Amino acid sequence: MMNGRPGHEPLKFLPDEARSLPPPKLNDPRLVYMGLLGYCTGLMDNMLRMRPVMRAGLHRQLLFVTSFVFAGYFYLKRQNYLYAVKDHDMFGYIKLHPEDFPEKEKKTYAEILEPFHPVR
Amino acid sequence: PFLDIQKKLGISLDRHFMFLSAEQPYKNAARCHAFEKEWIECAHGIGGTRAK
Amino acid sequence: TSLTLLDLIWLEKTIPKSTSTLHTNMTTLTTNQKGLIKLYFMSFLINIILIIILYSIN
Amino acid sequence: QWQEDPEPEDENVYAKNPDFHGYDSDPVVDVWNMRAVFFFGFSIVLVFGTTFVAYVPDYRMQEWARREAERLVKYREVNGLPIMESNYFDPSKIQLP
Amino acid sequence: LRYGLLAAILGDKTTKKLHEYSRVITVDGNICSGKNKLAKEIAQQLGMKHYPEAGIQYSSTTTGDGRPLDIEFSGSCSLEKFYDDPKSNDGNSYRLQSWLYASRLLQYADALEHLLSTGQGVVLERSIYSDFVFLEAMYNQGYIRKQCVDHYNEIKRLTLPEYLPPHAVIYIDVPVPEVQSRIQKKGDPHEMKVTSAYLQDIENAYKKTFLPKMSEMCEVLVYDSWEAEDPTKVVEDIEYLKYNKGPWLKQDDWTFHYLRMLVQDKTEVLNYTTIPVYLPEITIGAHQGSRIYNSFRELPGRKYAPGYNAEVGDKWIWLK
Amino acid sequence: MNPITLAIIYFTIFLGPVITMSSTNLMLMWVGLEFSLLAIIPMLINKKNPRSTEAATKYFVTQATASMIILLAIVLNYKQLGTWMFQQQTNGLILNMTLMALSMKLGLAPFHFWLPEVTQGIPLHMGLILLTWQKIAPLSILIQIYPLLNSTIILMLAITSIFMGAWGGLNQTQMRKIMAYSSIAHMGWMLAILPYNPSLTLLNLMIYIILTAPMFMALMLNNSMTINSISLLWNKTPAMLTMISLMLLSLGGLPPLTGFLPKWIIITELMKNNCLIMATLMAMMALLNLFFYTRLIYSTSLTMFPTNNNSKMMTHQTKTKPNLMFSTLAIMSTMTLPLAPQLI
Amino acid sequence: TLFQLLREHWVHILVPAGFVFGCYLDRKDDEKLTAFRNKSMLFQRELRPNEEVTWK
Amino acid sequence: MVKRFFESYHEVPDGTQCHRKTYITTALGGICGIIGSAYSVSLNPADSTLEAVARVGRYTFTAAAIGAMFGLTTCVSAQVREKPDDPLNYFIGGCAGGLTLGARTHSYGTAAMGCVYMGTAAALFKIGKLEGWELFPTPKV
Amino acid sequence: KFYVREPVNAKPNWLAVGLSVGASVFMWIYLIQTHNEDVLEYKRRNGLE
Amino acid sequence: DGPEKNYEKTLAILQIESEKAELRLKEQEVRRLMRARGDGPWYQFPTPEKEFIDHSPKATPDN
Amino acid sequence: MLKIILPSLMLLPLTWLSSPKKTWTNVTSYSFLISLTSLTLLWQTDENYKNFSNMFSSDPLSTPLIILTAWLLPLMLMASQNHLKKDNNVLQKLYISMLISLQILLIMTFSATELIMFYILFEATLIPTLIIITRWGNQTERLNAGIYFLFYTLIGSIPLLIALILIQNHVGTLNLMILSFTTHTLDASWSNNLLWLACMMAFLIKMPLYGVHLWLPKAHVEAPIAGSMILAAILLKLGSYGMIRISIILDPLTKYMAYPFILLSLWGMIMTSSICLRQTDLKSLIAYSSVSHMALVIASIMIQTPWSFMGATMLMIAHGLTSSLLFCLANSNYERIHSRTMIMARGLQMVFPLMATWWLMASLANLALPPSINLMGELFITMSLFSWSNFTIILMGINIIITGMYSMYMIITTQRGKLTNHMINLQPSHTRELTLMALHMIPLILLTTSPKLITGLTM
Amino acid sequence: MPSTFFNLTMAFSLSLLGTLMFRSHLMSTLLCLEGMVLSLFIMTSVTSLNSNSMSSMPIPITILVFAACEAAVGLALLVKVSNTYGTDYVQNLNLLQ
Amino acid sequence: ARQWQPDIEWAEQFSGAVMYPSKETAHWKPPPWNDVDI
Ligand SMILES: Nc1nc2c(ncn2[C@H]2C[C@H](O)[C@@H](COP(=O)(O)OP(=O)(O)OP(=O)(O)O)O2)c(=O)[nH]1
Ligand SMILES: [Mg+2]
Repeated sequence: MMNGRPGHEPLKFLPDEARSLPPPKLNDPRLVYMGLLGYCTGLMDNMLRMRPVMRAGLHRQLLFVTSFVFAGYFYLKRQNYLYAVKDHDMFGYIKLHPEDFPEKEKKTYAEILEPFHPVR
Repeated sequence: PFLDIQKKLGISLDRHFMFLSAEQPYKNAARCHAFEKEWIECAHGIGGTRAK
Repeated sequence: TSLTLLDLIWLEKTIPKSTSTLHTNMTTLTTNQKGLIKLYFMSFLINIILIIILYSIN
Repeated sequence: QWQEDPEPEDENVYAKNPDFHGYDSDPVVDVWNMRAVFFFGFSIVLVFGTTFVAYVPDYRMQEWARREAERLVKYREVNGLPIMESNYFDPSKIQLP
Repeated sequence: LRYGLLAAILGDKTTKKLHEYSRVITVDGNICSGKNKLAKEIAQQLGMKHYPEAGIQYSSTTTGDGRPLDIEFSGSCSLEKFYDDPKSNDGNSYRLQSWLYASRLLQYADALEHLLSTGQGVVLERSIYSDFVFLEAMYNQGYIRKQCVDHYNEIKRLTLPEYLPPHAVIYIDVPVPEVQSRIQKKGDPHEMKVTSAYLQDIENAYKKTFLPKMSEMCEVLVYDSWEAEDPTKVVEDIEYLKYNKGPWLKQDDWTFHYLRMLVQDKTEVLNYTTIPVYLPEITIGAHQGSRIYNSFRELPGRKYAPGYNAEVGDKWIWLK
Repeated sequence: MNPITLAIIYFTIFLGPVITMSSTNLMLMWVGLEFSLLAIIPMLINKKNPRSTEAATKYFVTQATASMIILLAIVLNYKQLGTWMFQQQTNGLILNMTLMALSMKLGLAPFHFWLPEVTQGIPLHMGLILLTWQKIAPLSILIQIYPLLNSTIILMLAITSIFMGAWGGLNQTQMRKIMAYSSIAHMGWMLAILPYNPSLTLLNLMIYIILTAPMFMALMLNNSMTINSISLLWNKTPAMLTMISLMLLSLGGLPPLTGFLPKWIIITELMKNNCLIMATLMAMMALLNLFFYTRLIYSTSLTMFPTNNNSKMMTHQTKTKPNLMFSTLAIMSTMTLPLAPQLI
Repeated sequence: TLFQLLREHWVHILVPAGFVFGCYLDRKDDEKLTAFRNKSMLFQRELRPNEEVTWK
Repeated sequence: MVKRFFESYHEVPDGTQCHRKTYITTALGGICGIIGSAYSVSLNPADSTLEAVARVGRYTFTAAAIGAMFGLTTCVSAQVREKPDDPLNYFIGGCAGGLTLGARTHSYGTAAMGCVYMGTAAALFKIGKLEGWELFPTPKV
Repeated sequence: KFYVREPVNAKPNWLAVGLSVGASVFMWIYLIQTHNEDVLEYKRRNGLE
Repeated sequence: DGPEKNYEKTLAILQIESEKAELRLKEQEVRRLMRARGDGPWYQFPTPEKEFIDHSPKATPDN
Repeated sequence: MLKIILPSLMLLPLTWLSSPKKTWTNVTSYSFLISLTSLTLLWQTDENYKNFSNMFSSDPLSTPLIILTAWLLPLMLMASQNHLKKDNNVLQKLYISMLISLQILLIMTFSATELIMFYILFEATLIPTLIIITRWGNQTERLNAGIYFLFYTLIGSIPLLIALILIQNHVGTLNLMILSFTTHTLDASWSNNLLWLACMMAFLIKMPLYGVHLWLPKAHVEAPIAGSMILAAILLKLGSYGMIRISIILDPLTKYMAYPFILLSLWGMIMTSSICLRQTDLKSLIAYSSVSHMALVIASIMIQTPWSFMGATMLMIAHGLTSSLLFCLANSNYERIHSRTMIMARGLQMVFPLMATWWLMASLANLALPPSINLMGELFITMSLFSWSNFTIILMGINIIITGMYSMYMIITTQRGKLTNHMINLQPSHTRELTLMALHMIPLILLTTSPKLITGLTM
Repeated sequence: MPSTFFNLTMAFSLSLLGTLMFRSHLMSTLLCLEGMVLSLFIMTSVTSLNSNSMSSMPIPITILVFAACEAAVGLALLVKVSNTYGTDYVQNLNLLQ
Repeated sequence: ARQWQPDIEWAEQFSGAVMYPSKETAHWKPPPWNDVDI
């Protein structure tokens, strides 16, 4: 699909149109969940290595939160680019084929006849 | 490819003997070389389902 | 009728433990191989013949 | 015989301390746990929540529906309309097949 | 840092560490045969490390706090309780013997770690290559059973041949009336209560099973009690031994590095002696094990990993 | 094992999937599959026990005859087309030869019988590199040829692998064999989705790798061989108990953990591709993965089993066998279902 | 002001802090769904000049 | 010619063409019994090739019996009820097939198991061919 | 002096602590300059400020 | 707040999810027609490369 | 909604970051404040349903269920206290964490705009209830009970996933009001009949009626009190909220697919009331009582009368509070005597005067008192089923006869009698247990006083 | 040409039947595997000769080198099997069940 | 009083070579823990 799309730079993480997308914010709930995941990574690693799970390994917890937020922001930018280019290819195909995707002029509820199914 | 590292680095390492109509030692053309050349240049980025 | 015969013994014999007995019998008829590679490769040959027959009917 | 500890006997907590309230066996923590769940559970949640429930206004639109039913029955009996028509939607507005 | 492959490739190879004064000596005998005095004199004269006889409380004074812990923490068995009631309905004999065999397995691991780390030799009184004779003397006296013998043989088959045999096996032999006379002259009121048939059984079991098992594969030097009392002749016969016939002369530096990888962490050392075989003598139940773990973690020094206990005084707990 | 041959064997087992995922010559990723076979074999035999040589020769004879069947498929592609890469106008017999050979090297259910016996004779850190890394590369050539794969043989292979991954784990109580069987059910899922959407094949491969690789690291952490040996975890290392419980139930695939999301997105693309009752049969026979994982979770972390007296030295001694990679792939598996669209 | 009392009574912050954060994130979600505002035919009113927004 | 010989199941409805209906259902049962007996012989071998071919004949006799009496009972249930467009004739034919399978293997519990399971599977196959379900669909979306 | 055997993590590895803290500080600085540069680049690219 | 906040918030939710329904059904029909014909960008299975054909004159005259 | 969801999510550092002496008092006081802030969903001044976000919606049928979740959390955390007075701190905090997480995802399941979010948090209950039952259960058969609970609910819930993804790829968005309003009638097709069975079988297992009722008494006599109260009082009826919310897709097919489930429901409720006449275990007797009271609302949502839906929702919250109080009394008797046989502990009114009054009020709300919501819900279900068919009232009359007989059989067995005098360890009733059944019963008395809140979706 | 290529396909189907069964030894199965090496060389060289695609002459020496190298790996694998057992047979290898 | 925990007779039913035995799986030896056969 995206491997076969034309104009695809091979093995490119962020192309030039991902800069044309709006970048995600740091207050976003996926990055908030990944900061919670980095803190839970430090808590689980300190619990297995038999540490005080809050007091000990604060630098490793800080690297876990920072590296999790960094990888999640970069992957969130790439996945936002992928869903945006899926929307662009679909809207371009809709603009290319209106005779293959016609507008559905739905009739009104006075005009149609829904069958009435009474329960008693 | 899956990891497209040959297209990423721009260097052909296994790609220069991929079909029958690739380049040959001392310029000796294979049988059906013109047929393979016209088949690839008629399937030149058309896609598989439209090209078949 | 209601406590022993229906709920304790026959709804338990029909819905959970019949599928438990069926899956127990299926696992004992599946994982009972002798560990020989000859028997494994004869089953491999039979299923390769099955894939060939499935292609020839398709 | 396998090495297992025997069954621990259920000692009388009322023989241990007389003001045992069902909580953890420290009596100060037990008494303040009772005061905390009584003041935070029985006092400010049941009574304040019953006050908030009883002073929710027009729950499931019943009081407005009674006042609009009184206004509508008064308007229909003033202008001479029947008090409920048989068909809700208008047959002039409808399109029959 | 720690002995990994990255530390091993820089030049921490054991062939530079090993020399002629780097041998594994075991000093062996019956009950009260002068082995601790001879081991202290052997390690003092050859400059080796005197690891003592590992008891029930070896691991508590070896790793962790260093204090010997209580009767139910690193125990659930007593040598005094075995000497009082050997045919026990609680199964005290297998709990003493299996805890002692795992304790001397940890002692053999720490001795091999010390030798392959600093290059200095080590002594090891009543090692794991001779620890089977106490269980088979218990079985020939009838204190334990045949399935107990097969489970200990399975434990020894898991734990023995991944290791290396000792270089020198000093045996101090002494007759059974002299064993009874020295165990009366020691004066312990519970170790006096052992039977002479147990000592005769471990003596002829030693002379018929262990010594053809060990003399055919590594160096065994035998000595009497009056000949091993004065230790200068013993350390000179240790020093002038050829050390030719043995399994220590065929492994290379990366075989020694994989031995140090198998030996240095104790979670693969002690794993094969706590394999699940549910014999009722050594099986701690679930409530007793949970109570002993949730009383073990409330001991000072053993709550967390070592170097991480803020209640004792391990500093720099904020950034580590 | 000197570090020179350790580095070359680890570089060759890294290299074979790399040349497989990089090259587009069909014989060149046969060459990568041959590198995978070659570099796995001395790792299989290097413990030098008599079961390891038996597992190594079982692995060699099965994977080598699958290498010869896919080499027949490459040579018949050379006869039919004159090129090397699989193009659209080729015969279905050659593609069936390729799918049969790659299901032999991958371990699907008409060919699965070597995989529990191969996994039984080997140590656990070879099961780490055989259960996850080895099966990237035959899956990656099978991703590369995804319009050419025939859906009848793909779905019958999927149904049999879901059925026999359900029906091989319940009778059999060893950990390496039971996770070979659960892995067989997981490639039943990622072979079910394969001609419809290979990005979800990559997704189920990535979720199964980050769900099986820290689980094999947790088996490596105590060398827990049997179900009773993983039941001794509460006295060996009790701190991993709820994390290995969440990883066990996630490898079974319950919400709100991550293993529901392969079943959910496979059911999503399958009902988009109009396949109703056969994906219904797959998701109904997926519950026996929770049968052996619920029996295994009752062994390790929901009932405290009887321990023994010599596990108190496992309480005594320190442990450094935990890795950082276990904790980060453990929580990156077990809490990522609220991140699932970014995980697509 | 005692350290033990502060360490054992800092835990009472969190559920009121969760209440404040929940009300803030609900009012942040209130700003997102404003594409229908003073445009439904039940409540299509002329805006009074003291306000620029009909509901907040 | 095997697949178009097997496609006489659907070109003529049940309640007609009963002899070759029973013949193609017995042929489907015989093909499944031949591959199941080949699986059983190649997996668990007997001590003799005579006992292996007796196991092959017993397995294909059991599978030809359940296929023949399943097709014949759904054909005579279509004869009695004179309705082709229902799944209950396939339900009662699958229950009679599972009853004959459990009568062959001599256990009434797995006779009831085979009755309810192959009646559910036969009603599912008839309901799929009635509503046009796809067993092995081509990838279109 | 409490433990009879000296632990491997009794003292913290200060190069590892400083490398971890400086990697997180550089990675946060790189993320905030990447987010500010991407916000300014998107405001340049869309034509609306 | 009033019922108008809940009503117009409900109308925004219904607008967003009804457009989500029309683009999910549109995405299914676009992907179905793209796998059927392959006119647009998606689902284009790869062809061999035009560049590696030797366009130099060869030793054989007609090939 | 997020002011109810997210401070319940912030109850996790309240559990894990406090002193072990103070976990119970901080978590119970702040969970009572969670119930006080979860009383905010009753601000319906109009029939427009409250939709706070695109994630979560408030429904008039779902709001007494949502106050019953947030009210059932401190009633479980009271009852676990002397149950866990001997266990250690990290297992105690893990029990409190699993209870709080079960409350969080039950709040989030009851606030569902979208039915696949409902399925995600509907099958997310299957982990922490299994953690409560198969770790802290006090008997041997808790492994079998957890396997029974897990696999009954998963073999129900797999074709629910199948039918939900099929309905979604048929018509578009699975949002509940979108698929309420834009939907069409279903044709009388056999694939639609299998779609009906596939989307209904999960809730038909989760509410116990015959064929598939048997996981409930195993996972009630092998549960603890918090697992038994959650499985008897809201988590069983999570599937009933699903059985309410599914049927708006597919209302034309229910009027002929309804009959075997109403049949199995009515004869299952007669036979389970008949089961409870001869039962040894008191927790099993309250469990099969919950099976009969769930077979009533299985018949009530298998009919689609609006009168039935009000009697259904009234029976939901009345059965939840009554069965939670009865299971708490069974846990109190189990706490005194360390057994659950009714025969071995009789005459308890002679030593417990006010626990006899709470026993009387719980079983005399199980026997359906007329101003209580039990006979209010059962009488409206009787009205709707007599509108369905005039010959059905003898079956439910036989059921109400035997429910009076098992309720006063349990009173006359375990409360009145000779006072078995071989028990020294009948210690007097705790202030915890007496205020726990007071905070059970006083919401039922106030719910009797104001029944406008409990009228459900349809009037 | 199609008679020669179909008889080479028959030789591969025969050697498939040979390596897919076991008579007494693993070594005759490895001889069948090396028969597959020889048959794939003859098939690849015949395909390259009649198509005259002489640029793909690196491929059959790569066939011979990789397949004979894995054949040599299996030959020393049988050496290690006979070293660790003393026997060689197919029925000897049932110890992994 | 106490909750039930597994005993020897509950732990030994998981201790076989296979869980559910048959007529042909009854001779299956339990494998060694070091994976070495004598
Ligand atoms: N049952 C049993 N007892 C053992 C085992 N290993 C050592 N013991 C006991 C035997 C004695 O009570 C004690 C060892 O005492 P020694 O023989 O070392 O004597 P002592 O400490 O006087 O030192 P010495 O030999 O005079 O240098 O430990 C064993 O494996 N099983
Ligand atoms: Mg001595």
